[PDB]
Amino acid sequence: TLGPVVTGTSVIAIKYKHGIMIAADRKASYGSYAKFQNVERIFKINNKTVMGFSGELADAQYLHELLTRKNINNLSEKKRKEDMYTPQHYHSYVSRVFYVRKNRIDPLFNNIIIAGINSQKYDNNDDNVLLEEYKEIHKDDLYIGFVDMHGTNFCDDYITTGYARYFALTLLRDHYKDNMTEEEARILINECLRILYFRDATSSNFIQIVKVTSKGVEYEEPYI
Amino acid sequence: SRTTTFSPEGRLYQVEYALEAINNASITIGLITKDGVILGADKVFISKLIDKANNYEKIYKIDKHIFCGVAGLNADANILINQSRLYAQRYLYNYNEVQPVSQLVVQICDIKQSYTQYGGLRPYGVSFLIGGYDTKDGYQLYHTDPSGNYSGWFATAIGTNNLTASSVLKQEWKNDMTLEEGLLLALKTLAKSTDTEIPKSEKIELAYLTNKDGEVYQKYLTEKEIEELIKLYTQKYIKE
Amino acid sequence: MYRNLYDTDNIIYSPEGRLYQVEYASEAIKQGTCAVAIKSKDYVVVSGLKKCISKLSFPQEKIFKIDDYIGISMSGITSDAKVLTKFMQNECLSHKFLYNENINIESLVRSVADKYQKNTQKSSKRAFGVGLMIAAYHNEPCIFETRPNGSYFEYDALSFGARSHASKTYLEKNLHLFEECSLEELILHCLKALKCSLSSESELTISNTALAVVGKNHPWQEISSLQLEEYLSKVK
Amino acid sequence: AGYDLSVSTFSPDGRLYQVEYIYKSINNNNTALCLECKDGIICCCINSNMDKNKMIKKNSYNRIYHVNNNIIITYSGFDGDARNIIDRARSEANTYYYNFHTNIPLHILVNRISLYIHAYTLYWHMRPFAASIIISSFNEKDKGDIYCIEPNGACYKYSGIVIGKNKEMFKTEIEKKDYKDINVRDAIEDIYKFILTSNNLQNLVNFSWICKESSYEFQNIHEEILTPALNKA
Amino acid sequence: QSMYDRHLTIFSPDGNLYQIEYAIKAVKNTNITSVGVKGENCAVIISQKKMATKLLDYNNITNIYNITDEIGCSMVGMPGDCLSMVYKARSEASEFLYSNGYNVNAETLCRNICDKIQVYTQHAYMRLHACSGMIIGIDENNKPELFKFDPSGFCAGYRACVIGNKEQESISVLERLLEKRKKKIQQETIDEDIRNTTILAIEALQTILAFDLKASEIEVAIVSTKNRNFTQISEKEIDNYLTYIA
Amino acid sequence: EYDRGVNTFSPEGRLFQVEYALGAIKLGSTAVGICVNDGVILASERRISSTLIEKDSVEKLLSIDDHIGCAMSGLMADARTLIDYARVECNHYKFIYNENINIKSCVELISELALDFSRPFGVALLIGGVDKNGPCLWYTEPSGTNTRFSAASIGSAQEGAELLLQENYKKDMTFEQAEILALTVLRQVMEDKLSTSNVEICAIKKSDQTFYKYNTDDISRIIDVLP
Amino acid sequence: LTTFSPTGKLVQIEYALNRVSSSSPALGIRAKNGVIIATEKKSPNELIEENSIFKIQQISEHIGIVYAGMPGDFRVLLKRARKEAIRYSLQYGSEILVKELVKIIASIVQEFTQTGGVRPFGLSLLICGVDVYGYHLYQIDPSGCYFNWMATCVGKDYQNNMSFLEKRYNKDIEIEDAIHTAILTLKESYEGVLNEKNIEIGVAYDNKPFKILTQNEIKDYLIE
Amino acid sequence: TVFSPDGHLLQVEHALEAVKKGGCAVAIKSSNFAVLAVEKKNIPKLQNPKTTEKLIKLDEHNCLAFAGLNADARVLVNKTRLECQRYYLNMDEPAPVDYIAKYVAKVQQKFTHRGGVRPFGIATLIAGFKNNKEICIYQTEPSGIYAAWKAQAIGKNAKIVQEFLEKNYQENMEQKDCIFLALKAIFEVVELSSKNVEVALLTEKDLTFIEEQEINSMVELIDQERT
Repeated sequence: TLGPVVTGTSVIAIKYKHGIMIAADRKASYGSYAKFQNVERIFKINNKTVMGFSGELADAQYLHELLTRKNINNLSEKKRKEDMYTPQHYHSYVSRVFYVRKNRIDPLFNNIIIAGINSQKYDNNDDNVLLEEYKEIHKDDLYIGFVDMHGTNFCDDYITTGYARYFALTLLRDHYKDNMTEEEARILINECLRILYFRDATSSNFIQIVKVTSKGVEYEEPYI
Repeated sequence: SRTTTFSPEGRLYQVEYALEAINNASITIGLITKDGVILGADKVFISKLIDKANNYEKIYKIDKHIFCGVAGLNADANILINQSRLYAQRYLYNYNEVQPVSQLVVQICDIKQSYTQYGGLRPYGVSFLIGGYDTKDGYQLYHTDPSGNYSGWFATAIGTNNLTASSVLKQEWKNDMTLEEGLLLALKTLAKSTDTEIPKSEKIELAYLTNKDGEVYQKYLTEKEIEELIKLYTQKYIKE
Repeated sequence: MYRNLYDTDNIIYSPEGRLYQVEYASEAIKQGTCAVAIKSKDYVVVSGLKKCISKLSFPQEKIFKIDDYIGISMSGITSDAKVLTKFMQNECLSHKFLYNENINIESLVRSVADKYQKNTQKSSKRAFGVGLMIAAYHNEPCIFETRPNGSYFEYDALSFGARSHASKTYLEKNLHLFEECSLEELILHCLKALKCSLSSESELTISNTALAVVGKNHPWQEISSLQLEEYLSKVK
Repeated sequence: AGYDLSVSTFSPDGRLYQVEYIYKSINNNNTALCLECKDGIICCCINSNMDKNKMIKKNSYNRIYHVNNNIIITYSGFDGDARNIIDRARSEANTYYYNFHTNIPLHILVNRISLYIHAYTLYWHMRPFAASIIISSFNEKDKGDIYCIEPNGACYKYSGIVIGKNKEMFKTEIEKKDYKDINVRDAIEDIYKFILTSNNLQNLVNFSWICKESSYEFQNIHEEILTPALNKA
Repeated sequence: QSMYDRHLTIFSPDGNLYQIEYAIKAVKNTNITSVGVKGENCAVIISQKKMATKLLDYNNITNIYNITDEIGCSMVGMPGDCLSMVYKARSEASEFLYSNGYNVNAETLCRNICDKIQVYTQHAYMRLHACSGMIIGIDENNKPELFKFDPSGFCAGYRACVIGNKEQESISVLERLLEKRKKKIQQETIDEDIRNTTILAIEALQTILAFDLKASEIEVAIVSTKNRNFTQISEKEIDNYLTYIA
Repeated sequence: EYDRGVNTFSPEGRLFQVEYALGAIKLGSTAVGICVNDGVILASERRISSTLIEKDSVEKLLSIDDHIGCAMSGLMADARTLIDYARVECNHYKFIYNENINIKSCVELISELALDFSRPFGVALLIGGVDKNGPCLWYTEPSGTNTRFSAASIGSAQEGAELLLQENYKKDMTFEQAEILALTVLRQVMEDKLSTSNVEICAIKKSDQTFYKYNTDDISRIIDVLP
Repeated sequence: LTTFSPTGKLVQIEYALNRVSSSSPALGIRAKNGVIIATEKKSPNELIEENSIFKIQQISEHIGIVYAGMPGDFRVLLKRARKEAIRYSLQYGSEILVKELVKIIASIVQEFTQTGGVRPFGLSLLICGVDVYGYHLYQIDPSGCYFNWMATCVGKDYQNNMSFLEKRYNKDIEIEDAIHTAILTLKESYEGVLNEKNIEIGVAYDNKPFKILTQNEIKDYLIE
Repeated sequence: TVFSPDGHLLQVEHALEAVKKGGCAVAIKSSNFAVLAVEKKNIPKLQNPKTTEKLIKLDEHNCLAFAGLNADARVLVNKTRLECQRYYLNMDEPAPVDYIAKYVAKVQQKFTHRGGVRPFGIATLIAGFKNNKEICIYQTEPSGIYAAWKAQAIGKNAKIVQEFLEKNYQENMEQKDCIFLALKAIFEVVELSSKNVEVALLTEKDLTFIEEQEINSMVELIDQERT
């Protein structure tokens, strides 16, 4: 492709004790205006890992389909619960897809964030592809990776892509604590995306919050 | 077996049968004169319903100064003529001059040699008397075989009854031969090879080059050879 | 019309229903030397017997290495076994380069068994007559093996063609290896299989029986040329 | 006069030999079974190869494969050649998922798998496949359907079918009870009774059922439901 | 003895391709027949619904395959070869649209199929496709067209033809059945060809197969004008036409 | 009798086209190589029966590189093709990695070229060198079996030289110790006299790590010790 | 792979010539104002419509062809014949000459003899048509050679069928007079005495475009 | 091309025997020149130059007189003359005789190892110059083997002519003396016809033929030497 014709906003991934918190709005701007305001960006890729976008939304299907396909292929060879593709594998594979595109000139403008649980100590050896209490993780079994369009890849404790890198990350680099509660994490993002409502020209409401816990991949939809 | 395999005697099989396959084909006569090379032919008559006046399939044209008299499989002959016409024209396109026949038979025997060496295909059951005129060494007359071992000559009689017709040219041929005397010389060997005394004239065809600084290369009509046939009656250059 | 028509081609089938060309390859692995592996609860030991062709010669290697936690032991012809080793080495090393996790064992043998399959339907290429023996440990130590036709069997003990019947019978009545967590009793139990299944009146283990272990905190450590003859090649 | 050598040679009688021998090849291998139920499609696979190894793991030699969460596939014959068809089956689903963003339906997958098996029969150099494939599924609205793919195409819809070394034996046992409207939880106990008729008390029969209103997706054998086997009645 | 019928591209001393000749016997050995007949502004194909020689769902087994929504066809012979021939026809008829805009003609479809069939004959690439079929369909000229193709190259086309194992015991019957409508009454065309041709078509199948011809073991299709869809006639209409023999 | 195909097996589990070449290597000139603790010494005959030959154009001990020398047997026209291939990959290895190739890594690639599935190469070699880890001597076959030998022999008379080395090889033998030993086995199986022209020994010392062909002058001082 | 023989003759070609020696008789006769062709259409029944199965096809507006062998091969050689009548018509704006056309089809038939693993064509052609150099009637042999005939037959039993033409043919015959000498060479030659619109006849029709004579048109000549 | 059950090659030994039914050709080395010799036959009063059937050039300093299949030399020479000129284009030096012979031998070897290709039924001999001012006459067989010589002969009954050359071969000869030795090799064609033997004197890096005039002055002396 050439030129970010249908861009996207920025997502925020923060980890805590019960799981991974992610958030994204539903605005898909056509450059200078809000063409689509009800699109999804937080994509479910497994029963334990998800991935978000930024950048051109059109160059995400060439990455979403090339990723959800690998999940079904891995699910068809699930001879043990430990054979599930860990988030370390998906993040390293996505970086390889961007690196082979970087060798050419077309880079497929995106700044994919991959988050998930990098462990197998919580029984989920049964997959429900087509649709009680939480647990406490040791902060090392929670993988959150970032991938730039240039192929830059790493992993940390809190990642924020796109245009919120200059806004969200600043408020979040000093306010982030270890083993935050569930109400602490959602109140941290709620006060964070508010800053991204009066400054980002391409952002909106409909914060599709998605949490990845030791029991599934939930979905919620506030409006601030 | 296939052409790729050899034989314990050292010879081959497919190229040996092709050498015999041309022995069951019509005869052709080659002859170098002091004016230009001439050729002979034998139109095999399956019936009297052929055109017999406009065409003949024993002598073809390669270029404006190179022409051959084919003898063998008439079907496989058309491929090499369609292959030699390209080499006679690709040389002009690459060097802006006519191609010498010595550089043409080498270019055409290699296409036969390439078939009796690999590919696992049958060889070319064809052999022809190809002659022409060149500025390097005058008139020439070469002769190819299905194996590719070409060789220059003065007179050759391949086809059927070669050994008998070639012996006629061992004595009756002379170093100095005019165009009219050469035609009468090649007319008798073309007739006595078929165990006859006179050609029916609804038979054999002749061609001649005789470069008059422009390489005229005229062919013969059924009426033009009548005068040649009549001259054989009076002056008989007999079997011997 | 039988006994000689349906025998030399990898395409034709017998009227009974047996691919007799591939069936010769399964028997071709029986002409090789013996090998045996023991799957404990957390360790896997592979005992391989080399073959000194001459007094001046050196015993050719039997147990190989693929990765840190993956090591195979061929039993058959050295021509095709070396080709499968390079295919298994370039495959597992590519997995540690394209991604960062180690390669799954069953997902590796599925690629190796597929290599046998690709060399079974084509008329030109023949079948690899070699009995592979993949021993590895990722999360639970598993032992896989192949045949000329594509197969996998999560075995617990095996044997390979020399005196396999005398060795299979020893392992059939020795199923306490799962609780023999002590590595010392495991390697003595594995070496006892060869000692009770060697040829008649031959040298027991005169430093010519390759041994390799792999486990939890153990990579594919080849048993050194000194740790086996001190007490392991001296108990019997 | 020996006309059954290659696959491209037609017999003078009119039959196609060298492909009929494959039926005699799958008749000596282990069997597989499946049947329609009013709650799902229970499958079955007996591995009658106990008298020679006795060292393999209990639940290792599995012959139940699925292209995705709602279509199961089993083998009957050469286990090595069937791996190549599953690779062509999963790739067919993934190619259909890229171009159409949906799960591949059953009546379009079976017609594409049968073409793949039949395509190797036509060649003069590639040997034909030696594995009969059972493809089944169970829709939520519509009931299930089992497609049987044998060598040399011939995709046929069934309602219960057995292929292996006792296809002329178990076929008479299925027509007795109308399995079209019973259950899955009772048929599993009836299936284990059939195997005892035709050869020991061993757990070498691994099998799963696609639907028990368990999200209508392919489950596992669920050992706890398999252990109370009625070993006497 | 070891005669000259081993390969497919090798002629016999008398000059007969025996690999093709044996392939036609494969269709005659499947004991599955089918009748096709074209009348005025219509044409029909009558199947037989039989397994190519318990619990088999009989609605699935058939011998009728629509290539397009306008051109339908039948298939006989080996079940493996007939299925691949439809795919080598559906991918060809649809290719005509992408390469020429218009819908493919019924006569052009059969000649394009025979072109690919003839290629496999002169070359020893693959085995012959032991199948046959009756390509049906109307054209732009508002005329019905029927075409039959053997395992070798053939674009014969018939106003009424039988394909299957009984082609040597049906020409004497189809000629009389066609004569029972051509040189007979022939009053008009009230667009009731179904009651005129299909009734004089199912009657032809009953004269070939000595059974009672159960309605749940036969399915027909019409491509007549005003319909143009190669619609498989429902079961209730099939059983209704079977009682018209009285 | 199964001999049509090249890749056909046997009911006894054996190859056929490879086994035909197993007897073809027993017709070339004899050779013998000894791997001692200080280096590797090779030896061969020189069938130059016709005196019209140049005597230098025909050689039995070519060089894979400056650190690896080898022998030849069987089809001399096919032996040069494998040596030319070994001279490429060993030199190609020096261009990639700055160190010299290991014989264990070189003999494994000289054997994979004898796995063309053309026809198998009917040639057996005696590749030796002092690459690393001291000196090593390997002996390959057309079947692909690469067995490291301490002292072996290939040729038409390789049977007699086999038992001779078993009764003469000692681990503590130096260069001059084995140099006489590399000729006493040649003195036994020889239809001529061990002159200064029929023998073409060469050795690779561990010090300089390079091979040096023993010329006509140097071999005269070794063939006259009378073992 | 149709190799040679010790006698010096192709055996597969000789076998191919037997196939054209046992098919329907094709017959072409040239005249001084056009060329005519004829073929005994063996009607097996009344089911085969005559307008579908034919033995006289066209190559251009002035070239007519006749088949004499394997009916399945009556189309593949036609497709490459019309293709050569187009490749010559694209470059050269005029019409394709018969000698230029027959030398290409003879080269196509030739390549199906020397190529390995192929089968020679089981048919004999009869190319006829108006040319700027008069009229022509060529005959292509499965071996690959071609003859410049004047009046010939290639079907079954042509050794005696040509005997009618060797004694009932003159060099100057009109096209209308040659029709009855051609029908006599079909009806009075062998069985098929019930010649009632069961013979296809094409003519050059005195330099006009190629005309396929209809059944009722031939009926005017079938009365004698 | 496959092996034999004992170890030979039925496709090579047949081809090696195919060169025995061909015109003889003898070469002889000297100090700073190398005269060649060949014996052909032609039909009288026809075939004037025999299109220079033997003594083919490859460069300004590399003659070549093959023996065997006359038609199979064109493909061998054209695949050689191209390589003789291609070497001059990549190394800027006229191709030495050591490289041409190593190329012709690799051409024939590349034809027997591959499958579905008939071997080159032609045995040759190349006489040229090395890089230094030297002359080494090579000789290649259809099997692929090659070796230098001081004199060599190939063709019909080459053993009886090579045996004679093994006895009276002096070390260094004169230009006329070296010709007389090559002209004493008419032990293949009876009556020693002057219209049958063809010799060329390759000297000072410039090939030239030998006129029939001086041939009669040397071919007649042999008849007056047997008594």
